[PDB]
Amino acid sequence: GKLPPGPSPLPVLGNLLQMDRKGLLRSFLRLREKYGDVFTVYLGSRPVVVLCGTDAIREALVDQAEAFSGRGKIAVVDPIFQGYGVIFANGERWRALRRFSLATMRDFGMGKRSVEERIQEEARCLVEELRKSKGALLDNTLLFHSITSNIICSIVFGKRFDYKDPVFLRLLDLFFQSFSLISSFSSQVFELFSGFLKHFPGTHRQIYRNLQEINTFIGQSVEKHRATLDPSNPRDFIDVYLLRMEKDKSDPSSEFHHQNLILTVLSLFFAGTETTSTTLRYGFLLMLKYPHVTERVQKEIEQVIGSHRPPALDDRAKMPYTDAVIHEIQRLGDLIPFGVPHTVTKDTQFRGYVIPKNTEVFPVLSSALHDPRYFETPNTFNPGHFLDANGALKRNEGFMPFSLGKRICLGEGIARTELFLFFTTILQNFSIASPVPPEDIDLTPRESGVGNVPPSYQIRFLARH
Ligand code: HEM
Repeated sequence: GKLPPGPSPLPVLGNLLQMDRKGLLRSFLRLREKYGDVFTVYLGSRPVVVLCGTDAIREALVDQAEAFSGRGKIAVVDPIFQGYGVIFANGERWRALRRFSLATMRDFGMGKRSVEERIQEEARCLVEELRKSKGALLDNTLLFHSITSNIICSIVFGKRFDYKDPVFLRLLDLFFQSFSLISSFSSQVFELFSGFLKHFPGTHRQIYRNLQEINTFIGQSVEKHRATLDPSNPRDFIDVYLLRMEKDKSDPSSEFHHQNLILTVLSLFFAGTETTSTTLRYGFLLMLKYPHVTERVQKEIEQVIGSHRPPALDDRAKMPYTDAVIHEIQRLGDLIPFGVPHTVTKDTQFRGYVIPKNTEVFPVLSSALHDPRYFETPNTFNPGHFLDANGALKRNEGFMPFSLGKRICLGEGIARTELFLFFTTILQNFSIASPVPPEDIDLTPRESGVGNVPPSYQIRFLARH
């Protein structure tokens, strides 16, 4: 068969030279109009299939769920192919270890009420920090990365850190050092400091010192966990990992398992922090721009929850307006616009084309979240996109911010619970304000017109009743 159509490739560098300063997404818009909703682009010598709009993406990821279930391969864009290989973590074992972690993640005890509990507790701690600010203008970027990372910490180590715990501050600094703590100005900051960062003396020394401290912490925590381990009551991720190790007959002193544990915990930290944090940050920017929406949410909190008690996950079912607002925030927020790449597990036939085994495939989630076939005003913030005439929450096929099919976001439940409880506990306790009138606030994704980054903004949290 033939691959889906697309712009003609240059031998060996494919379509890398033919991209626009306009931006990747707008360019994907152009190719789709020119070639349709399934097209092929060449990253160097390697073809990549691009899936646009709700229907094509669901046809692949749901209708042919297994065929499209392959995990992405980022080796693809890796320049060093004058050797090929990949230096893929010390042999067959590390393949073993990564699936050990995946299993542990997939086999790690939901304890939904215990996760809910952890998030309520974090939400309380956040409210006390916000009250202290006494309505001062602030940048909420660091706080929102703090609360989301602290949930991961509580699920991994069994308890949250204090916000100014030295080890917690090193974790947050590592986020900064790895770019998982960026703002609107960050890129001009990096640019200003480029000679420092890239020429001399770089940041590897500072990153090293952070990782050593984090590594020490984790090792000590592992020991303290092992010393009190109870198979009938796994407390957290470390316990579940230890339990699987015990079962595997694994050396308690393995360096491989120790390394593997830390890399898995870093993965969890990174996955669990940035997208959720940025969603909250964007949500409050939208709440500033639409004060009547925010008022309606506060009205619903009052009706269903009241003051007097903290929001609980069970309240969401009774708060369709608030739930719609959060859906809409995620929709317009569009945190992972190109999706996470998949590969097909075998030769795949798709709308009459053939996609060779192990070809990279991007389900462009932005093109579903903005699909006019499913949302009447894709580029306008409107909670009504998720509400019917009776005011009840409406299911929308186009709503796939966590992807779909076999490998939907493993954190989708924790993420949605954080969004619901953080948004409602904050708004129950505070009103918000900024120095910019709503009609003047600009929500366009800053950073070169593309890519990401919500505009950085100032906000006041004004304590209620
Ligand atoms: C608003 C927040 C979040 C968004 C929009 C987001 C979205 C995504 C998306 C689009 C994927 C790719 C699924 C695919 O391969 O098709 C995914 C992967 C995943 N997410 Fe999230 N996510 C968020 C929150 C979280 C959180 C809180 C965690 C918690 C640790 C997390 C963990 C992961 C995991 C482990 C994967 C890999 C799943 C698989 O390959 O097996 N995510 N997520």
